[PDB]
Amino acid sequence: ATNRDQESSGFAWWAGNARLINLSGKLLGAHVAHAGLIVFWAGAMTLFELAHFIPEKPMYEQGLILIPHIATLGWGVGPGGEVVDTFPFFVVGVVHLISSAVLGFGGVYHAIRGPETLEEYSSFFGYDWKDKNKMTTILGFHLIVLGIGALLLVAKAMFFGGLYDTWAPGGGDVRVITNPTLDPRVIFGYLLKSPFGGEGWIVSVNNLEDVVGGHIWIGLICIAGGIWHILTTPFGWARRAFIWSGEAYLSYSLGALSMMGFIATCFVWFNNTVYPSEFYGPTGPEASQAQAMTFLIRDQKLGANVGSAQGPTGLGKYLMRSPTGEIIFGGETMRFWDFRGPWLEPLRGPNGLDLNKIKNDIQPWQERRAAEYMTHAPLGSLNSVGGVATEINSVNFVSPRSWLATSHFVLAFFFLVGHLWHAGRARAAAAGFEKGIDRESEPVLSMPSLD
Amino acid sequence: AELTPEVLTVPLNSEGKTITLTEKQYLEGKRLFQYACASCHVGGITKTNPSLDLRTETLALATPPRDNIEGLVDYMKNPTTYDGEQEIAEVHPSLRSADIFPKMRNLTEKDLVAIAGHILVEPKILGDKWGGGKVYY
Amino acid sequence: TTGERPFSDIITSVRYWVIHSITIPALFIAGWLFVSTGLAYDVFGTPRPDSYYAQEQRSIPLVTDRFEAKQQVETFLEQLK
Amino acid sequence: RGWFDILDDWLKRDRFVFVGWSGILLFPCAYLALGGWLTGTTFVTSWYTHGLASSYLEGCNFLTVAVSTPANSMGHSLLLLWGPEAQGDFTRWCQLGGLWTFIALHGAFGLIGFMLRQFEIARLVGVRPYNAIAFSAPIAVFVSVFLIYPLGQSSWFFAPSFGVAAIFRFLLFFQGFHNWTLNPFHMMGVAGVLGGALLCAIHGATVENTLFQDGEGASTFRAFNPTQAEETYSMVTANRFWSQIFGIAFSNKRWLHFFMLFVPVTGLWMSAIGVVGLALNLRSYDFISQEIRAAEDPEFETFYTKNLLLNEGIRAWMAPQDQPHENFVFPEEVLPRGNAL
Amino acid sequence: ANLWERFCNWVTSTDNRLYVGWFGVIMIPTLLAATICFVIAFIAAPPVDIDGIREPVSGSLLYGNNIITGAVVPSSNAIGLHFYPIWEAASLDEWLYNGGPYQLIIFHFLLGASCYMGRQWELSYRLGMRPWICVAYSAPLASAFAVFLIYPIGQGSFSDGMPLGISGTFNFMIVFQAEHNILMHPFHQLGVAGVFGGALFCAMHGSLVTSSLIRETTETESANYGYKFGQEEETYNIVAAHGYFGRLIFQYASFNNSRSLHFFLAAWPVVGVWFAALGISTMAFNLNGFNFNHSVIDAKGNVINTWADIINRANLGMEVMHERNAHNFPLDLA
Amino acid sequence: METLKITVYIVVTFFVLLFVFGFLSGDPARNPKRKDLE
Ligand code: CLA
Ligand code: CLA
Ligand code: CLA
Ligand code: CLA
Ligand code: CLA
Ligand code: CLA
Ligand SMILES: CC1=C(/C=C/C(C)=C/C=C/C(C)=C/C=C/C=C(C)/C=C/C=C(C)/C=C/C2=C(C)CCCC2(C)C)C(C)(C)CCC1
Ligand SMILES: CC1=C(/C=C/C(C)=C/C=C/C(C)=C/C=C/C=C(C)/C=C/C=C(C)/C=C/C2=C(C)CCCC2(C)C)C(C)(C)CCC1
Ligand SMILES: CC1=C(/C=C/C(C)=C/C=C/C(C)=C/C=C/C=C(C)/C=C/C=C(C)/C=C/C2=C(C)CCCC2(C)C)C(C)(C)CCC1
Ligand SMILES: CCCCCCCCCCCCO[C@@H]1O[C@H](CO)[C@@H](O[C@H]2O[C@H](CO)[C@@H](O)[C@H](O)[C@H]2O)[C@H](O)[C@H]1O
Ligand SMILES: [Ca+2]
Ligand SMILES: [Cl-]
Ligand SMILES: [Cl-]
Ligand SMILES: [Cl-]
Ligand SMILES: [Fe+2]
Repeated sequence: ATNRDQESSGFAWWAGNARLINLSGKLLGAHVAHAGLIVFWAGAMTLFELAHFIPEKPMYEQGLILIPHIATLGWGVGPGGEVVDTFPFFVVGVVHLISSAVLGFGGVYHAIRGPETLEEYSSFFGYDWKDKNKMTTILGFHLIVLGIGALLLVAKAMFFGGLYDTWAPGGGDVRVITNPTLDPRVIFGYLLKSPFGGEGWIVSVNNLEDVVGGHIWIGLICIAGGIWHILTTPFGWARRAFIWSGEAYLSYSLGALSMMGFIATCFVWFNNTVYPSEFYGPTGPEASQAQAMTFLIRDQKLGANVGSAQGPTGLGKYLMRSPTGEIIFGGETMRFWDFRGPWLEPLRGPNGLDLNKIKNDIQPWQERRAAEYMTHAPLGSLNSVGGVATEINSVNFVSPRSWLATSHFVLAFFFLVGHLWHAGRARAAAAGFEKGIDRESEPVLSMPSLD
Repeated sequence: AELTPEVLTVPLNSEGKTITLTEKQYLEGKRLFQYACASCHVGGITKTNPSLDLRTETLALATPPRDNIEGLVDYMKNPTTYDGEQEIAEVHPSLRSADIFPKMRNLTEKDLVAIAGHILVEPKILGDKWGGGKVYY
Repeated sequence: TTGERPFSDIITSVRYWVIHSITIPALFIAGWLFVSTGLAYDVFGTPRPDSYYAQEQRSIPLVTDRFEAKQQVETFLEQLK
Repeated sequence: RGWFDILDDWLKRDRFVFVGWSGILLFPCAYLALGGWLTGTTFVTSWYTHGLASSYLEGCNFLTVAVSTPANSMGHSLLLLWGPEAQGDFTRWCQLGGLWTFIALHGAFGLIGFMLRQFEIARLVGVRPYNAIAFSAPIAVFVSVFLIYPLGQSSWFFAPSFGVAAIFRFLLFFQGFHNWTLNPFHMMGVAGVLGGALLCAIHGATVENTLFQDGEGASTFRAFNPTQAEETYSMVTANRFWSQIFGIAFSNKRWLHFFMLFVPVTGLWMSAIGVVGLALNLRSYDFISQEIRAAEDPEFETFYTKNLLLNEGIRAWMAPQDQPHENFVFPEEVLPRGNAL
Repeated sequence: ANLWERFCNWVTSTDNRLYVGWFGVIMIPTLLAATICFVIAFIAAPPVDIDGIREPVSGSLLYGNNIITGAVVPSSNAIGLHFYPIWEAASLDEWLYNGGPYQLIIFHFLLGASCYMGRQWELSYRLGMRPWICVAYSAPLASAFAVFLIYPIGQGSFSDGMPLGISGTFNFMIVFQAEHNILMHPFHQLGVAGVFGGALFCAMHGSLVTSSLIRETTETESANYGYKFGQEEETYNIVAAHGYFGRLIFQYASFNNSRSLHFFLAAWPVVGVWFAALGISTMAFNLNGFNFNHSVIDAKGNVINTWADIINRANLGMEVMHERNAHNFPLDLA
Repeated sequence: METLKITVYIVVTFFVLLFVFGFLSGDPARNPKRKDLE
C-alpha cells in the first residue's frame, strides 16, 4: 500500500489526497472519478427537476436551475419561453447520467487497479510537474478542448435550432443566429468596459449576436493558444516569475476559478439575456422597476398625471431624472435605472421613459409582466418562504437567481481562500521551509535588529 | 377550537343558500389558492393594488356581489373591476385568460369552488388578519 | 488512565450490544408512547391543538393574579367546556 | 483520618470525571438546569405566561423553543414548587413558569459550583487559579442579565427567556427600548469580545506559522512532544514579523497570555455594568444637545436621530404582543410609519 | 547593480523598520489616501444626501456630530453603483453633496487592506516563515468586503453600504435585521459562535498559560520578568496546564499538543467569521434568515405565536420606520 | 477636473507598473533558503 499512511507519505489522513501529488495514475483516477461525480449530478439533478416539473408553472416557481440552462439553449421551449416539449430535458439528463457511469468506471479503474504511476507505462501520458514542456502541452490539449466547446455553442446557435432570445421582436422566442458579431472592437470592447453602474463589463452583454460572436472568438483563441502551448516551452521571464510545481498550478487554477465564480455571481444577478427572466425569474433591478411600472399604471388608470405628480420629497412620485437627465422611475428604484428589459423598452425614447408612450402605448401584456415580475422579486427566506423577511408563510418561493448567486459567491470565496492557502504553501515548499523554521538556521537570527 | 362544519358552511349564492365544505375541500382550497393566487393575494390582501382586499365585507360591497360561492367562481371565470363596469381578464388570471395565465389551464370547476370556499372560510378563522396586511401579522 | 474501562472496549463488545440493543429501543419507545398516549400534555399542562382557545374566543388566557393564579388557569381550562 | 477526611479522600479520587467537594454543589445544579431547559423546551408551553407556543410538543423547532419567563403578574416571586402560587402542583407550576426560576436559580448555583471547581482543581494540581478568576466574567454576565436586570424591572417576565429566538427578541427589545448599542459599556463589551476573538485568531495563526521544523512530516502536528522543554515556535521571528507588519509586536510571552485573559474578561465585566444600569432604565438613550438642535431645526439629521426613529418603530409595533399583560390596543392610525411601508 | 535592481532590493528588504514589499507599493498610497480623506471628511464634510431624496444627512464633527453620532455618509441612491470619482462631479461642492468621499475612502481602503493581506504573505516568505497568517486575516477582510462592496452590489447601490461611523454602523445593523432577519440566519449564528467562542478560548488559553507559569521571580516583581525574549525554554508547564484542564472537564476534552491547540485557536474564530462574512455576502442577494412567521397553528387555524413572531413584530417596526420618506410603493424591494 | 483625472490616471499607472514589474523581478528567489526556483 504505497504512500497510504502518514509515516511513509508525510501527510495525515485529513490531507490524504496530498499523497497523490506524484502518483500520476492514481491522480488521474481521482480526477476522472470526480468528473464522473459532476456529470452524475448534472444528469440526476436534471431528471429530478423534470419529474418535479409542471409545464404550465413558471420554471422559477419550481426551484429549477438546470432546465432553465437547457431552455436558454433553445431546447424544449417556444414563444415567450413556454414549454412545448420536455423530451430534450429528459435526453440531457439521461445522457449525462449514462456518461457518468463511464467516467466513474475509468476513474475507479485508474484509482485502485491501474498503474499507480504512468511515466514507466507511457511517456505520452506520464508527466513531471517540473517538466514545463509537458505541462504546457497538456494545457494545450485542454485549451483545444475548451475552444471546441465554445464552438459547440456557436454551432447550436447557428446551425442546430438557435438560442432562446428574450429580445426577439414580437416577443421572446427561439431564434437562429445568422449574423454573429465578428468585429473585435465590439467583442473586446466589452472587456474594456468599467464594472461599475451603467457599464457592467462583460455582464452587460445584451444581444445574442454578441454572445455567439464572442464564443467564435474565444474558440479560435483557445484552439490557437492550445496549439501554441503544445509547440512551445515557457519563455525565460515566465520561468523566473512562476513557481513550477503541482500545488502551485493548483493554486493558479484556484485563483482563476474564484474569479470566475464571482463573475458568474454577478452574471446571474444582473444579466437577463443569457439568463432569460422567463426561465430564471426577474432580476432584483427588474422586479423593483416592475413595481414602479405597476403602480404608475394603476394610478394613471385612476386619472393621475404621472409626469407631473410630485412625491413627498419633491422628486417625482412616479418619474424623475437620472443624474445625467434621462427620464426614469421614481422612488427607491431610482438606483436601478440602468435596467433594460423587453417589457420596459417599448416605453423608452431617446431621453428615457417617454411620457407620451407611457400615457398611450402601455399594453396589457406589459401590465401583466410588470405585475408578475414585481410579485416574483428575488427575495425569500432560507426555508423558502417568499418575500421580505416580515412576510407571513404562504408562498413557497426563492428565486433561482438568488440560489445561483449565493451558492457561487460562497464557492468563489472559499476558492479564493484555497488559492491563498495553496499559493503560500507552494512558495514555502519550493523554497523549502513549508514544514517550519530550521532551529540551527533561523533566518531572522542572521538579520540585523530593526532597532 | 376546531375547524367545524359550522365554520365550513358558507354562502352559496345571494339568495340565502349555504353550502358546507368538507375538510378535504378546505385543504384543496388552501393548496389551490397558494398555487394560483397567493403570489398576489397572500393573507387576503392584493399586492399589485392594496386598495382592494379579499375581506368578505369588501366582496359583499362589490358588483356583482362576490361574498358567496357563485360570485367567486364567476370572478375566477370573468373577473371585473369593483363596480362591475370593466372585464379585466386580460390583466387578471381567469379561465377565460388561461392562454396568457397558464396556471389557470388545469383548474377545474371543482378547483374554482375549493378556492372560493377558501377565500370565504379563511376570514372566519383569522378574523382581521385576513385582508389586514402587516399591521395584523 | 483513571481506572475505568476504555469506551472503545465497551462499545465494541458483544455484551454491551446485547444489553443496549434492548435498553435503548425500550427507552425510545417509552418516550414515543409518552407522546402518543397524550400523557405528556397532561403531565406538563400543555394545550393540545384544540385547547388553546374555546370555539369563539380570541383572548389569550393570560395569568393576571399572582396568588390565585392556579385557580385562574383552572377557570381558563373549564372555559373550554 | 476521621470521617471528614475519609470523605475528602473519596471526593478527590483521580477518576474520569473529577468530583471534589465543589461537585456536591455543581453536579446536581448543573444537571437540573440542563434537564430543566430540555424538559421545558421539549414539553412545556408558554401560553398562560406569554401567549406563546414554546415546545417541540407544540410544533416549535430548535430555534424557536424556549423556557419562557413567568407572567408579569408573578413579579419577582421565587416561584418555588411548594410556594403560595403553585402550591405543590407540578403541572400548574409548569404553566405559571416555575421552570424559569428553577433553571435560573439552579443555574446560578451551578455556576458558583463550577467556579469553585476551578479553584479546587487548581489547588489540587498546584497551579495558580487564574482560570477561575477569568470565569468571574461569565458570572458577572449571568448575574447582571438574568438576575439583577429583571430585579430592577417590574418582574421576572422581562428577564431573558431561555431559547434561541427568545434571546434574539431580548436583543431587539434592548435596542428598541434601551438604545443599548449607544451604551459605552456595551461598546466596551463589544471591543472586548471582538478583540478577544482577534487575539485568539492571530495568536493561533502566528504560533502555527512560526513553528520550528521539529519533524520530517508535512503534517506538522506530530513534531511536538508535550514533555519537551523547548518553545515549539519562534518568538523572535514572530516578533520581527509583526513588528514589520503592524509596527508593534509582543516580545513577552507571559504578558501576551495575560493580555489574552485581560481583554475578553474586562469586556464582559463592562457589559455587565451597563446591563446593571439598564435594570433601572438608566440608559444611554439620548444625546441632549442632539435633541435640542433637532427639535428646533427640522433639517438637522444624523444617524443618531435615524436610529431613534427605528427604536420608535420597534416599541410601537412590538409592545402589544411582547407585553400582553399591558393590554395595549394601538389603533392603526397611531402606529408610526414612513411613506408607503 | 542598476537603479531598478537596487530599488527592488530596497522594496523587498527584510531590514526596513516597516516592511514595504510589492503589495506595500500599492498598500501605502491607497491607505494614505483613504486615511486622509476619511479624517478630513469626518471632521469637516457637509451633509450628504445618502438616500437620493434631497434629504442630506450630517456626518461630520463641525456640522453637529460627536464621535458616537458622526460618520462619513454613504453616497447617494441616485448614483446607485455608478463610479463617482472626483472628476465626475461638476465641483467639489456637488461631489460632497452626493457622498463622493465615501466611495473614494472605501475603494482605496478595500484595495489597501487587500494589499495588506498580500503583504502579510510576502513578509512571511522573506523571513522563512509558514505562509498562512494572511489566511487568518482573510476573515476580517472578507467581512469588510461584505459590508462595503458586496451588499451594495446585491442591493444595487453604495447608499446601502455600511456607513463609516459608529451610529451609522448601528443603523446598518438594524435595517439589515428588518429586511433579512439576520439573527435567524445560521451563518450569522456561526459568526456569533465564532466571536463568542473566540472570546471564550482567548480567555481560556490566556488563563491556562498564565496559571502554569514557571516560578522565576520574587513576589515583589512582575511575573512577566520571568520570561526573556528569545529564550529557548518554554515559559509555562503545559503538562500542568493540561492536567488542570483535563481534570476540569475530562482528560480527552483537553489538548496535550500545543500545535493542535493553537491551530484550534486560529481555526474556530476564523471559520466562524468566514461564515459571518458569507452570511452578509449572501443576504446581499436576499437569501434571508429562517422565516417561521405564523408557523404554529391550532386545530381551528388560529395563529399561535412563538418567539419568532415577536421577533417579526420588532422587524416590522424597523421596516416601516426606516428611510421614512424614501418609499412610494408598498414593497421595499431593495 | 480633467487635469485631476489625467494626474490620477498617471499616478495609478505608475504604481501598478511598479507592482507588476516588481513581482516579475525574480521574486521567488527573494527568500532566505532555496533561491533557484526557475
Ligand atoms: C472526490 C473525492 C475523492 C476521490 C476521487 C479520492 C481518490 C483517492 N483518494 Mg482520497 N480522500 C477523500 C476524497 C477523495 N479521494 C476525502 C474526502 C478524504 C478524507 C476522508 C480522503 C482521504 C484520503 C487518504 C488518507 C488517502 C486517500 C487516497 C486516495 C486514492 C487511493 C484510494 C484507495 O486506494 O483506497 C482503496 C479503497 C477501497 C479499496 C474501497 C473502495 C473504493 C472504491 C473507489 C469505491 C468505488 C465506489 C463506486 C460507487 C463504484 C462504482 C463502480 C461502477 C462505476 C462500475 C484515490 C485516487 C489514498 C492515496 O493517496 O494513495 C496513494 C490515501 O492514502 N484519500
Ligand atoms: C480543485 C480544488 C482543490 C483541490 C484539488 C485541492 C487539493 C488539496 N487540498 Mg485544498 N483547498 C481548496 C481546494 C482544493 N484543494 C479550497 C477551495 C480550500 C478552502 C477551504 C482548500 C483549503 C485546504 C487546506 C486548509 C488544506 C488543503 C489541502 C489539500 C490537499 C489535501 C486534500 C485532502 O486530502 O483533504 C481531505 C478532505 C477532507 C478532510 C474533507 C473536508 C470536509 C469539508 C471541509 C466539508 C465541506 C462541507 C460540504 C461541502 C457540505 C456538507 C456535507 C455534509 C453534510 C456531508 C490536496 C492537494 C491540505 C494541504 O495543504 O495539502 C498539501 C490542507 O491542509 N486545502
Ligand atoms: C450550485 C449549487 C446548487 C444550487 C444553487 C442549488 C439550488 C437549489 N436546489 Mg439543489 N442540489 C445541489 C446543488 C445546488 N442546488 C447539490 C450538490 C445536490 C445534492 C445534495 C442538490 C440536490 C437537490 C435536491 C434533492 C433538491 C434541490 C433543490 C434546490 C432548490 C432549493 C434549494 C434549497 O432549499 O436549499 C436548502 C439550503 C440548504 C440545505 C443550505 C446549504 C448550506 C451549505 C451546506 C453550506 C456549505 C458551505 C460550504 C460549502 C462549506 C465549506 C466548509 C468550510 C470550512 C470551508 C434550489 C434551486 C430542491 C428543489 O426545489 O428541486 C426542484 C430539492 O428538492 N437540490
Ligand atoms: C479522461 C482522461 C483519461 C486519460 C488521460 C486516460 C489515460 C489512459 N488510460 Mg484511461 N480511462 C478513462 C479516462 C482516461 N484515461 C475513461 C473515461 C475510462 C472508461 C472507459 C478509462 C478506462 C481505461 C481502461 C480499462 C484502461 C485505460 C488505460 C489508459 C492508459 C492507456 C491509454 C491508451 O493507450 O488508449 C489509446 C487511445 C485510444 C484507443 C483512443 C481513444 C478514443 C476516444 C475514447 C474517443 C473519444 C474522444 C473524446 C474526446 C471523448 C470525450 C469524453 C468527454 C466528453 C468526457 C492511459 C494512461 C489503460 C491502462 O491504464 O493500461 C495499463 C487501460 O487498460 N483507461
Ligand atoms: C488556460 C489558459 C491559459 C494558461 C493557464 C496559460 C499559461 C501561460 N501562457 Mg498562454 N495563452 C493562452 C491560454 C493560457 N495560457 C491562450 C488562449 C493564448 C492565445 C491568446 C495564449 C497565448 C500565449 C502567448 C503568446 C504566451 C503565453 C504564455 C503563457 C505562460 C506565461 C503567461 C503569463 O505570465 O501570464 C500572466 C499574465 C501576464 C503577465 C499579463 C500581464 C499582467 C496584467 C497585469 C494582467 C491583467 C489582467 C486583468 C486582471 C484581467 C481583467 C480583464 C482584462 C481584459 C481587463 C503561461 C504558462 C507566454 C509563454 O511563456 O509562452 C511559452 C507567452 O509568451 N500564452
Ligand atoms: C446542592 C444541590 C442543590 C441546591 C443548592 C438546590 C437549590 C434550590 N433548589 Mg433544588 N434540587 C436538588 C438540588 C439542589 N437544589 C435535587 C438533588 C433535587 C431533586 C430532589 C432538587 C429538586 C428541586 C425542586 C422540585 C425545586 C428545587 C428548588 C430549589 C431552590 C429553592 C430551594 C429551597 O428553598 O430549599 C429550602 C431548604 C434548604 C435551604 C435546606 C437547608 C436546611 C438547613 C441547613 C438544615 C435545617 C433543617 C431542619 C432540621 C428541618 C426541620 C423541618 C421542620 C421545620 C418541619 C434552590 C435554588 C425549587 C425551585 O427552584 O423553585 C423555582 C423547586 O421547586 N429543587
Ligand atoms: C476513487 C475514490 C473515491 C471516489 C470514487 C468515486 C467518486 C466514484 C464515482 C463513481 C461514479 C461517478 C459512478 C456513477 C455511476 C452511474 C451509474 C451506475 C448510472 C446508471 C444509470 C442508470 C441505470 C439509468 C437508469 C435510468 C434510465 C436509463 C432511464 C431514466 C430512469 C433511470 C434513471 C432509472 C472515494 C471518495 C470513495 C474514496 C476512495 C477512492
Ligand atoms: C465569450 C463572450 C464574450 C467574449 C469574451 C472574451 C473575448 C473574453 C476574453 C477574456 C480575456 C482576454 C481574459 C484575460 C484574462 C487575463 C488574466 C486573468 C491575467 C492574469 C494575470 C496574472 C494573474 C498575472 C500575475 C502576475 C503579475 C501581475 C506580476 C508578475 C507575477 C505574476 C505573473 C504572478 C463577450 C464578452 C464578447 C460576450 C459574451 C460571450
Ligand atoms: C426539570 C425538573 C426536574 C428534572 C428533570 C431532568 C433532570 C430532566 C433531564 C432531561 C434530559 C437530560 C433530557 C435530554 C434530552 C436530549 C435531547 C433531546 C437531545 C437531542 C439531540 C440532538 C437533536 C442532537 C442534535 C445534533 C447536534 C446537537 C450537533 C450534532 C448534529 C446533530 C444535528 C445530531 C426534576 C424532576 C428534578 C424536578 C422537577 C423539575
Ligand atoms: C501592465 C501590464 C504589463 C505586462 C508586462 C508583461 C511583460 C512580459 C515580459 C516581462 C519581461 C521580464 O523582465 C524582467 O525584468 C528585468 C529585465 O531587466 C529583470 O530584472 C531583475 O532581474 C533579477 C532577477 O533575479 C532581479 O534580482 C533584479 O532585481 C532585476 O534586475 C527580470 O529578471 C526580468 O525577468
Ligand atoms: Ca509544450
Ligand atoms: Cl380597508
Ligand atoms: Cl434608516
Ligand atoms: Cl419606492
Ligand atoms: Fe499560546
